[PDB]
Amino acid sequence: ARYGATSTNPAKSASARGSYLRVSFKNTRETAQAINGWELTKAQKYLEQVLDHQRAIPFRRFNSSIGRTAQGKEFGVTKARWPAKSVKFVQGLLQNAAANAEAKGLDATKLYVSHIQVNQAPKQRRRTYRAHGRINKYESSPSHIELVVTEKEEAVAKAAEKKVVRLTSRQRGRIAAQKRIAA
Amino acid sequence: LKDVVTREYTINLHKRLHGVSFKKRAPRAVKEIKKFAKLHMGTDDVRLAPELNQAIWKRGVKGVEYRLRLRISRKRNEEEDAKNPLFSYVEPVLVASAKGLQTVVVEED
Amino acid sequence: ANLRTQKRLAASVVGVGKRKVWLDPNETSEIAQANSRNAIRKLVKNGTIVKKAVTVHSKSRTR
Amino acid sequence: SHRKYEAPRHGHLGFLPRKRAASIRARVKAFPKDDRSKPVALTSFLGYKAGMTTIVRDLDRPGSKFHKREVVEAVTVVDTPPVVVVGVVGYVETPRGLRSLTTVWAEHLSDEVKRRFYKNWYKSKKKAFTKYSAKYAQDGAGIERELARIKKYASVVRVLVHTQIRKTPLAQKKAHLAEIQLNGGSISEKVDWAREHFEKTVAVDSVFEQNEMIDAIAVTKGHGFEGVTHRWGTKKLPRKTHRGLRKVACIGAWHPAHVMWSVARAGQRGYHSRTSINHKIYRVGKGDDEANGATSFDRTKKTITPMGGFVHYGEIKNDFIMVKGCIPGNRKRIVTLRKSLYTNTSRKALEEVSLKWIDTASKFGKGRFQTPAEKHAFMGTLKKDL
RNA sequence: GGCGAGAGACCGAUAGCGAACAAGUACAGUGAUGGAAAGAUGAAAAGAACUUUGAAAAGAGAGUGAAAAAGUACGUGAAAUU
RNA sequence: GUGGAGGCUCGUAGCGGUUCUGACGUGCAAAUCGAUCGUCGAAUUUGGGUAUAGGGGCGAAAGACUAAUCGAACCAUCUAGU
RNA sequence: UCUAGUGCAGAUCUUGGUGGUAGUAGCAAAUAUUCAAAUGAGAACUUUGAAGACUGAAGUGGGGAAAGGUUCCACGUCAACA
RNA sequence: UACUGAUAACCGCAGCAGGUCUCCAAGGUGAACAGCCUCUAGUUGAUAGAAUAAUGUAGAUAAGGGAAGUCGGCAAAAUAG
Ligand SMILES: [Mg+2]
Ligand SMILES: [Mg+2]
Ligand SMILES: [Mg+2]
Ligand SMILES: [Mg+2]
Ligand SMILES: [Mg+2]
Ligand SMILES: [Mg+2]
Ligand SMILES: [Mg+2]
Ligand SMILES: [Mg+2]
Ligand SMILES: [Mg+2]
Ligand SMILES: [Mg+2]
Ligand SMILES: [Mg+2]
Ligand SMILES: [Mg+2]
Ligand SMILES: [Mg+2]
Ligand SMILES: [Mg+2]
Ligand SMILES: [Mg+2]
Ligand SMILES: [Mg+2]
Ligand SMILES: [Mg+2]
Ligand SMILES: [Mg+2]
Ligand SMILES: [Mg+2]
Ligand SMILES: [Mg+2]
Ligand SMILES: [Mg+2]
Ligand SMILES: [Mg+2]
Ligand SMILES: [Mg+2]
Ligand SMILES: [Mg+2]
Ligand SMILES: [Mg+2]
Ligand SMILES: [Mg+2]
Ligand SMILES: [Mg+2]
Ligand SMILES: [Mg+2]
Ligand SMILES: [Mg+2]
Ligand SMILES: [Mg+2]
Ligand SMILES: [Mg+2]
Ligand SMILES: [Mg+2]
Ligand SMILES: [Mg+2]
Ligand SMILES: [Mg+2]
Ligand SMILES: [Mg+2]
Ligand SMILES: [Mg+2]
Ligand SMILES: [Mg+2]
Ligand SMILES: [Mg+2]
Ligand SMILES: [Mg+2]
Ligand SMILES: [Mg+2]
Ligand SMILES: [Mg+2]
Repeated sequence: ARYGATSTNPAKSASARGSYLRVSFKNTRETAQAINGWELTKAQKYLEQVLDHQRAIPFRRFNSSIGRTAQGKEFGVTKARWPAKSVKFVQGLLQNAAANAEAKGLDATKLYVSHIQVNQAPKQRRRTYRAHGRINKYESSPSHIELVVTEKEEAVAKAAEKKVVRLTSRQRGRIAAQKRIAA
Repeated sequence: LKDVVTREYTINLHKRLHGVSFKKRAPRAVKEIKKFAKLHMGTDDVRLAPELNQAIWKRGVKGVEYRLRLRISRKRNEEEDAKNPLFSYVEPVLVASAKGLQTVVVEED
Repeated sequence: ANLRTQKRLAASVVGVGKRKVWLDPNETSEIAQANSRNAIRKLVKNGTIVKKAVTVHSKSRTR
Repeated sequence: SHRKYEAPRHGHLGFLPRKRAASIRARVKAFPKDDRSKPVALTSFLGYKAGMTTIVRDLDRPGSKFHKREVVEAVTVVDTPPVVVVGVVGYVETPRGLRSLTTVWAEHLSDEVKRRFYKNWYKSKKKAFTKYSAKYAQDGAGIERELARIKKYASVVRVLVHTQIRKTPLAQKKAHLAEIQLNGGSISEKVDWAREHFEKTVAVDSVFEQNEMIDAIAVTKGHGFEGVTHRWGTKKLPRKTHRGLRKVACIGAWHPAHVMWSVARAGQRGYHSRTSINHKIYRVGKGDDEANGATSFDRTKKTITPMGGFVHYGEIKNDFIMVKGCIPGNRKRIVTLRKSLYTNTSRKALEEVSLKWIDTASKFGKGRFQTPAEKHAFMGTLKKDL
């Protein structure tokens, strides 16, 4: 409950969330942004292809000193990877949201990922043993994922504000003179 | 799609394992046989007979035969159908030498 | 399934090591119900567990 | 302080940046100066390097100790199937360089050359020059006025030619296409020569002749990322060097507080475009001919090809150029042969070369024999024979 | 100091005794000794029956409550950081 | 010829720790790994028990060792020492 | 009006928390794993079978002393640890 | 009075290549509980897959010369029963 910021109709929307999931925050963020705004079946097909290494997930932000591949050309980048675990969590949540939409009674074919956000969860901390008798941290950086799918509506509306206009007497007289000499 | 066929092939492993690490020869022979079957039959589901595994490992890791005669049988799948409805079963063929032989279809007898 | 303790009991019963004990793979349900040395003995009698053939070390070239 | 002992720079700085060439076909960055008196001819040619072999010849060098004596020399063979002329384009001079104004093409382009305009030919409507070819069939309208434009302008003229790759043993199927300058006279005659040779073939015998000096322009063999030692020829540090000896020890002084461009650094070795000059032609051989490997002294009917074929290339069923020595590139690589730019008399570029013998023994091993008949005579009947 | 009482222009959970809590506790050290952290759902558990997706955790609904922008990671819920 | 002495000798187990000034050097390790080496029947190695306690011990002697602490240990107090 | 434990940017300040570094260094000693089936939501790692290998009796075997203290055995079982 | 007795049950902050007392001890080669192979017994554990650039660590080979290298024959080779 109390999802992130949305601009959508909750009646034409369905939601899913997964908290305290032991999966890399940095990889899940990229995996989510790879399907933000996407049609749902297209996204599911894409993620299956990512698992089968036929397509890739573009890494935009958490990408330092990672490798390159040809499967980034699809997105205008060179740095792309195939985060299996994040993909599987994300498509589980997509399954959940699609089932919730079917229960709400939605079209099931006009659905698109209108919202998907990943934020950090509390660290799960273990120890690393280093040289010279030292102890460092070894933390998992888990993820909360929330996503909202929405039905696509046609063009929204028109008929903007009244657009009141204030004229000086000089401008009114100019308009009157032009309307007099012309038609 | 169609074609539940069975065939007998000869695989040259000497050229496929050329230059390979000795403790990875036979393991790579397994994978190259799977790739051979996926090439010839179009099946990513490739099940090997343990008799073929024994034939591969009969001389240890770094003693794999230069040539191996295989019976690859494409079959219709079962098992609560997976992504692919076909799988290739690779068995060995008992023959004196696998040299001189060319590919032959096998009859459903 | 899990037949570690069955193989252990069978070794102790047959008087050999686990490297000899042979459990048939087609009677796993019959072997997993075996929780006792007496049942292991029954299964050794009926052929579900057999000791093994000892591995030979011939002294022929030596001779 | 000053270097204890003097030594020269390791490497040549005018061959930088030692980077990969932009293409696999090296481009001619200079053509011979034009004399507008001689007939119209190509200044260059396209071929594929097959391999190297061994030559014997009687040397004519008066003053040497080997005058009128037999020497053994290494040659490289370039398979030169006839090129096909498809197109010309005129270049006019400007204060910013030579600029092309028009490119006229032939009516019928072959598949092997229109494969050069596709990256995926197996899935295409092939739709290439399908409107330019309909630009013909009205007598000469959109073509003759372009040619007249090239005549009215275009101080420089170049013909577009492509290779007949299907005549080679290579499995590439995609022809190499290149601009080659014409160095006759009368740009009108240049372009008329081109128009007459459209869709038609030009052989290497019409371009090169024996005892002629030429330049070979090719991309050289690639060797990937290489360390400073083999890339630049620097000294190996001694054995008891921590953290590696196959390095440069000092890569600069404290000031300038930077690594200088002139310091040897690891990187790409090979696949640079190189121009190698003054390689004498020792034979221009035809493919409508057996005894290509025969001479006035051998007189045994044998082709230029060794027993078993040129390693990694194949046969020389087409024409060929046997040129002295070693040229850049490896086997199967496209080579651009170019006429010399200066007149080299030199008492060595004028030596008339008369071959005595050509090695046609196998290059796949220590070849004992030059011909299967020789093999059969030496060895006798075998269990295979009857 | 012990037992029993009454007070304060004292401190208010990084304060005040080390200790507002199963504190001289857990834990460390051969040992003498050393020595923490840690309070607050709500008036009341009324602590989420039931449906559905999912292997399950959970989710989406529904429902309780004045309020789940109070769900035993629970008053308010800052900043860094995301 | 016999015999089989030795703080003899080659060389294992073992005890030690030369050289590579090798590996490692945010290590497997707050001293290790590998190879090369000294020695290997005795002034040998080693378990357990026992004695010696801080201006004191113990020292085939390096100011070495005395629980990762030694040209005077560790703990608390004097002590919020100056 | 009285009163003071009254105002923080620093003190290699104290305690707690959080970043960039960075999905980076790295998870490479000890010869070596492979095939099938079963189980299961899910198997490079669980079990069985088959094969290939090692320790090679101054053993990766079978037992013990010190030390540990239930780690033994079974059943169930995977949120954390491995 | 179970059990481990150690590349996971002890001590080293830990499931650390370290340390930690002892008994039994097969066949062959061979002087030999040396090294190498094997039987009994026990393991098959150590994150994996794909490639094979540089630089490394460990192992090696090199024509002709033969210490000219370096503070120094360091290292390696040669010798070897
Ligand atoms: Mg960078
Ligand atoms: Mg890196
Ligand atoms: Mg560590
Ligand atoms: Mg430690
Ligand atoms: Mg190789
Ligand atoms: Mg000078
Ligand atoms: Mg100097
Ligand atoms: Mg060179
Ligand atoms: Mg050094
Ligand atoms: Mg050769
Ligand atoms: Mg409220
Ligand atoms: Mg509240
Ligand atoms: Mg709260
Ligand atoms: Mg903030
Ligand atoms: Mg020793
Ligand atoms: Mg050492
Ligand atoms: Mg060192
Ligand atoms: Mg290092
Ligand atoms: Mg004693
Ligand atoms: Mg002194
Ligand atoms: Mg000490
Ligand atoms: Mg003070
Ligand atoms: Mg104050
Ligand atoms: Mg502050
Ligand atoms: Mg200040
Ligand atoms: Mg600070
Ligand atoms: Mg990495
Ligand atoms: Mg490492
Ligand atoms: Mg147990
Ligand atoms: Mg007892
Ligand atoms: Mg007992
Ligand atoms: Mg015991
Ligand atoms: Mg023991
Ligand atoms: Mg033991
Ligand atoms: Mg311990
Ligand atoms: Mg301790
Ligand atoms: Mg003997
Ligand atoms: Mg003994
Ligand atoms: Mg021995
Ligand atoms: Mg490891
Ligand atoms: Mg010198």
